[PDB]
Amino acid sequence: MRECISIHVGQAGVQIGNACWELYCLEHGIQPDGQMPSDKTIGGGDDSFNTFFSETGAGKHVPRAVFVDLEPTVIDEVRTGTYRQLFHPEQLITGKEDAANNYARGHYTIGKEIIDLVLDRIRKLADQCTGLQGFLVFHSFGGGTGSGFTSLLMERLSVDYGKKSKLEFSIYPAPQVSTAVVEPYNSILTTHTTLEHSDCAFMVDNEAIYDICRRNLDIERPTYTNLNRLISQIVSSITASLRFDGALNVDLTEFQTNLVPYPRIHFPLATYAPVISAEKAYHEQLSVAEITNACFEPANQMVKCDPRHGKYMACCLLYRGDVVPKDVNAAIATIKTKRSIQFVDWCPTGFKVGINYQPPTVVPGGDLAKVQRAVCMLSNTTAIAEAWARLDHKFDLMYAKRAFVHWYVGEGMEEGEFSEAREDMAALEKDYEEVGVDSVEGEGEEEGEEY
Amino acid sequence: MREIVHIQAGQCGNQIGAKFWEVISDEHGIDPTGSYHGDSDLQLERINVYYNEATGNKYVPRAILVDLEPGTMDSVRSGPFGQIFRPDNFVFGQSGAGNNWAKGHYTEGAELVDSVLDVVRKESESCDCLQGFQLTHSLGGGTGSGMGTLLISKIREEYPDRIMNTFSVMPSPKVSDTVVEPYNATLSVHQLVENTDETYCIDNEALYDICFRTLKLTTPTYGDLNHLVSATMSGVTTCLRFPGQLNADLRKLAVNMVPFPRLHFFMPGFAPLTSRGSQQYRALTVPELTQQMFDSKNMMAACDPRHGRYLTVAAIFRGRMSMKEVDEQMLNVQNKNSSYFVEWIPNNVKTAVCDIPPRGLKMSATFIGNSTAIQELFKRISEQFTAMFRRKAFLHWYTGEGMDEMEFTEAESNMNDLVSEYQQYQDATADEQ
Amino acid sequence: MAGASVKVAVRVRPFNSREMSRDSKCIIQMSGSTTTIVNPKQPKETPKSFSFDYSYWSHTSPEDINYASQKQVYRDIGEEMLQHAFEGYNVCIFAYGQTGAGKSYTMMGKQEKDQQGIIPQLCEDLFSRINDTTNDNMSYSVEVSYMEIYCERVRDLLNPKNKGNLRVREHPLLGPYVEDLSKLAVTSYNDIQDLMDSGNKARTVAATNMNETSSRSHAVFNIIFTQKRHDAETNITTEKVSKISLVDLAGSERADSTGAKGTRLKEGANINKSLTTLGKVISALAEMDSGPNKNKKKKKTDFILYRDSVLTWLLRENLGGNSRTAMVAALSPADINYDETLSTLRYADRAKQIRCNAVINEDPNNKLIRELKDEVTRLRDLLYA
Ligand SMILES: CC(=O)O[C@H]1C(=O)[C@@]2(C)[C@H]([C@H](OC(=O)c3ccccc3)[C@]3(O)C[C@H](OC(=O)[C@H](O)[C@@H](NC(=O)c4ccccc4)c4ccccc4)C(C)=C1C3(C)C)[C@]1(OC(C)=O)CO[C@@H]1C[C@@H]2O
Ligand SMILES: Nc1nc2c(ncn2[C@@H]2O[C@H](COP(=O)(O)OP(=O)(O)OP(=O)(O)O)[C@@H](O)[C@H]2O)c(=O)[nH]1
Ligand SMILES: Nc1ncnc2c1ncn2[C@@H]1O[C@H](COP(=O)(O)OP(=O)(O)NP(=O)(O)O)[C@@H](O)[C@H]1O
Ligand SMILES: Nc1nc2c(ncn2[C@@H]2O[C@H](COP(=O)(O)OP(=O)(O)O)[C@@H](O)[C@H]2O)c(=O)[nH]1
Ligand SMILES: [Mg+2]
Repeated sequence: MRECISIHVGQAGVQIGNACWELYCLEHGIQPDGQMPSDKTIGGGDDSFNTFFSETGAGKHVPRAVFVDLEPTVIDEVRTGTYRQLFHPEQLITGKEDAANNYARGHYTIGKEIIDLVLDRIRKLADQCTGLQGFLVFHSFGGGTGSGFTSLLMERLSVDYGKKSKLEFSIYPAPQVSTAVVEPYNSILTTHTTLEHSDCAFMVDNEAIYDICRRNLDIERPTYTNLNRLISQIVSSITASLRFDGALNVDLTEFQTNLVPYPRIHFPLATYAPVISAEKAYHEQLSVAEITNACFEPANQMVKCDPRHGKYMACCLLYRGDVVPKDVNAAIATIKTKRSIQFVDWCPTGFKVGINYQPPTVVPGGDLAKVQRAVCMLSNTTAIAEAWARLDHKFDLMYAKRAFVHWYVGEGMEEGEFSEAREDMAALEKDYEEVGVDSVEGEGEEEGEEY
Repeated sequence: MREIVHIQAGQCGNQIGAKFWEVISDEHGIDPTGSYHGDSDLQLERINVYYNEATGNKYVPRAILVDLEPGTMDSVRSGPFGQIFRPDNFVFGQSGAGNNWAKGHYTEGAELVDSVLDVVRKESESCDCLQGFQLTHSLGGGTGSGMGTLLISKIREEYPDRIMNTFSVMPSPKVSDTVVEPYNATLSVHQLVENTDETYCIDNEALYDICFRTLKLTTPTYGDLNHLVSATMSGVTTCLRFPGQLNADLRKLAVNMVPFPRLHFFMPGFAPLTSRGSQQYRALTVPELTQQMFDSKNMMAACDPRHGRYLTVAAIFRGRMSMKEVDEQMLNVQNKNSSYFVEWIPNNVKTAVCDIPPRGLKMSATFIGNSTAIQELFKRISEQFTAMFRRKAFLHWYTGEGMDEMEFTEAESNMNDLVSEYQQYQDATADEQ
Repeated sequence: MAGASVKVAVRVRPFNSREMSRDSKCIIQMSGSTTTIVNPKQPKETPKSFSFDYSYWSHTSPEDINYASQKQVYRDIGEEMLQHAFEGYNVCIFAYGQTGAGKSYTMMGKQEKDQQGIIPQLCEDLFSRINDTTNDNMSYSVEVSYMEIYCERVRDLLNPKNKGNLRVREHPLLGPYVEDLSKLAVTSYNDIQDLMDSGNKARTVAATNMNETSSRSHAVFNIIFTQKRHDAETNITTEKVSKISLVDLAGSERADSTGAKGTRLKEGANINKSLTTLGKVISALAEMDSGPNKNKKKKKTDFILYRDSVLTWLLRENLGGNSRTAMVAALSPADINYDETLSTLRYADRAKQIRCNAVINEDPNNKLIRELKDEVTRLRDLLYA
């Protein structure tokens, strides 16, 4: 009916995929082995929702996903894990060496020798769908595979399919902490394909999520599992409108129509308001106004950037649970009166709204409290440029002396591509500065004459 | 499937290899007879990295043992793990080099190198997808330095895309067990600078210092030093064998650690070390591991890292731990000691985490540092080498085997350039002139 | 020692038969010391632009104005560098380009021997100047050698033996050199032509998508030049010795262009590594030249680093020391071959990058209106005064 393929590339993509599919199976009542006894108990229903799962004759459901990597280590955990029977055996590993934090080994040399098989599997999966909505690629900047192979795959998909949407959920490098020394080269080289081919890319930062976990959930020593669970909640709130009934429904194309003003500024931030532990779930009302206010707090952003240093071009709110429209209108009206939050003068409306009835679920063994209301906010703003500028500086400090460059050219990339891109990133930074400027005073010269 | 071929030449390399295979066999639960008697399931998942499968569920390692005297082969065969190795890989001759580099690389080794290369090719062709090689040896001796450099040269010529490693025991400043050591160390470093992707520098003096001070041993012996080095060797390649939350192959360490092709001399380290009878006082946590790991007195290179600057650092953790703690601790180490890190690399600490810790340690970590202080070692060797070369101390033993004096000079020049290149990225500012 | 005065030159060739057959378009435009190039697929945003110390327009063959004639480029480079050579210091020429751009041409010239490249003009002036200058109280000696660098291995061309690898060495006083490298004496430029043709027949070449014949290795043609004096005394001595290194660089490579696997990618990777090292050393030499010239405080020794690749290692005497360097980069005029020209300009932009900019003029009607208003203002002044 309304199908979406999820493509996971790299260790970060595969692990976020594990979290996402755990959440989906818990949400629709599918056992880890693919069976759904709840339908047999009910005697018939549409629980086998076609947004994510495909049904066979025997009642087994297979997800619509394509996992990709170059290290067998990550996928072999899944092939012998709890969900070994859920997925199709076609997991698409390259039983060879990894790209090894080298964008080149993942777009020019080892990146081939696996792209054709991936595209064939995607072709089969897409043929199974009877009217597709779009794609959801999960990857991570910095990694060699998640940069190079993501770029190659997006190029081929854009050639083959063209008109279908393509969304990203990516882990941008943090301002301070990182787990690699050659990260900036990979990020800058990736930005071109992130820009030209993708239709709407969301970014998150591990440092911000660590701070959120420390402050809200009182977890002093979080690990990647908690971050992955949070990102999974975000994606579920994004896609909830396709699956469950609601008063106001928002399709994937409505996000794009309402959220991107111009083709080159499709980089919004995401936020999730009621992140609260079970112990603190009491002592609080968690009304609609409270969560709407919390969504705009600068401390709750999932990217280390201050919204107060820029302007909000557009916003989109997706509500889940026991929510009524009048409270939503009251909250939006309250937000519009504050002076700390600034809106560009050429978007007087600046709000999109969606309401869904199904409340969020709770993962057993998780750390999020059970709540009646929730909201996910997607904001297209100009603050994000600041983050790019920081990373930009780091790039220069390594490219003046040509550090770590012989590895990249040893695999098939002319020293030129490095600068040909830096320039592309600089052009993008120029546009964000240009769009946020207020319209020039009385933009059409001067008026006032005879009548 | 990432297969590693292991080679070892000379007395020192043979002894270290024996201890290393005993350690790895314990890790994967292989009996001395070669059968598997382990408990967990993950041990057989990646056994093919280091072992080949025989008929009756028996495993045999990929060791290749080389020497020019049969004494050490006899010692290794008559040992606790003598029968695990393949008999056809024991390559040896007679009338060894005798601390003479020329005998090892130009005269005697030229006869055995063909057989050794034949065995290496036979072992390598059977692998599914070879990743790299290894070589344990000592530079102060004849057979080790000579045959090791010759093997490295030939193998690098034959297989040019794979990763070559080496664990070399450098000559020490003070403790000396040979007199003609500097010639062998120099004429060798000349080849190691060219034909290797990573070299880890070991020194007896640092290991003795660790045993006397940290472990508090009263009678250290060579078994202990081999133990330390073997622990480090096992720690380096962990992510190929066991799963984890952030993997790092040999090639990733190669890419992240080396800024320029000729700067690949590393200082290794391992934590923790409770010295026994003091475990109950020391609480084992990630900050404690990071504290002990960066200490100047824990290194095995006999160089003070405080006299230079860290070009790059890598930390591989093994255990169950939180990633926030690791990232925060590395950031704190970088900030608090900002004087000792180069300024034109914005972040210079690679991190990796593996899930399966060693036999009886809740947590462990291994360290691979790359700093300019290592130059001191080369400088010291030069300060000896020329002192013996101005008056031609022991030269006739070398020229008698066919080696023109020019070869000696072409090398003192190469190592001196290495010291100069490291000295460039050492000053903590560069402006004005 | 002498200042590392590096000369950056670029030259555009005309159309070939295939390009003329197609309805191709010229994209390089020059003005002063700046060259600009456009995209056929992206004609909206802007042209890219570069600046070099010399820009040479050999596009239009019958053109009479601002034509970069071969005698002109020889006067620009070869005459001054031969003058430097006769002072006893080393000289190096680097030829760079991609199949088509027009490298060989600039190095050799046409076959009818009517318009001569750098090599014939330099060699004939060297020979002729000497033949019309030598006397009883002087002697001159000239020798030639020819080698190639392939996969970081040195191979000989003049010697017809089995092409085994040779071994680089480092004589303590004379610097790097190669054992068993054939060296021959020459008398006139016909001998150099014979040896050059014989060596060029032995070079390794492979076919690719771009061209059926593409250089897979660098080449070095060394001319050893020695002057000996016979003073009015029993002590007869060599005044000084100088070397001329004419060097052919293989073009930069991209799998996005040569899709071959196996040995072909490996050769391209090694070529790119060598090119990067060469650019790294060359730019550092220019910085070394520039620093003390500006502030008088030489930057210590910035100890340049050559022991990184065999190409820069063998040529240590020619880049460094008392020597001069000059580089010419060929560019092709097809609108189809965009990114080849872009990469060539980008890699040529190194080695004392020159500041480049654009100009852009204004609507002609507005300029005419402004001129008329200025004239009216002057006349109103012609009225006021
Ligand atoms: C607390 C406890 O249970 O006892 C420890 C112990 O006291 C300490 C001191 C151990 C002990 O090590 C030494 O005493 C030692 C002596 C000479 C040279 C090196 C070490 C130990 O022997 C070492 C031994 O370590 C292991 O078993 C590891 O798995 C280690 N493998 C081996 O030591 C080994 C040696 C030969 C054959 C097979 C295995 C290892 C570590 C990393 C990667 C691979 C393997 C352990 C737990 C201890 C004792 C027994 C006291 C230490 O060693 C290691 C490698 O763990 C020394 O520094 C650590 C810190 C430990 O706290
Ligand atoms: N949020 C989150 N980030 C992760 C996770 N795992 C890895 N990352 C990030 O991913 C980055 C490493 O890039 P990866 O894409 O995982 O590298 P790879 O997929 O193994 O590909 P290669 O670089 O070629 O090895 C690190 O900087 C991490 O910050 C995860 O589970 N959750
Ligand atoms: N400036 C020029 N004026 C006139 N003809 C030229 C010019 N440059 C090149 N040519 C000619 O046009 C053709 C282009 O040169 P060509 O032999 O294709 O060099 P190339 O293939 O670019 N060399 P290379 O870069 O080493 O691969 C040849 O026939 C030249 O003689
Ligand atoms: N770490 C360590 N070093 C050793 C050992 N045995 C010898 N050495 C060192 O090796 C040097 C002599 O090298 P040697 O083994 O004779 O070289 P070979 O003769 O070619 O094998 C001495 O200076 C010792 O410091 C050992 O068991 N462990
Ligand atoms: Mg990877």
